Amino acid sequence: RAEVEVDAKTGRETIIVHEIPYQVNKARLIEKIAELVKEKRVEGISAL
DNA sequence: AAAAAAAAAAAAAAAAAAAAAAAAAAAAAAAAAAAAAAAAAAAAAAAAAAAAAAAAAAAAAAAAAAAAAAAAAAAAAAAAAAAAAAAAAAAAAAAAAAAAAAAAAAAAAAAAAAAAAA
Repeated sequence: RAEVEVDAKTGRETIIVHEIPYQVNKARLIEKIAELVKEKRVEGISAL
């Protein structure tokens, strides 16, 4: 589950992951996302 | 686009380490008595020096313990086999100076934003 929320005032968007798959570690997922951002694999991640 | 290797799921096998608390011993590093050793003073037994002397090597010569000869017999030591102790020769090594790659601070300047003036 992953929506794309947009604030009323500013146009900047955010992705909110409500749920994750089965037998997936949340900490390892976040570490993988951070590694992808540091290695410039994924483009457009402002924060995490 | 093919090959190869990591990693993660869950039941299995098998291990490892840090501290507290008291009382005794064992290493290991220091002050501090205590005695060799060394520098620099005065001080005092020994060599010198000389005259004077008498105790032991020479010399005669007998004789009595001796070192070579003979014999028998016992068996220490030497050289050849093996089997251990203990030391130079040579090579290896762990920290350790040298080099190279990544993290944090820096401001110049502008995009976007927030806020307010007339």
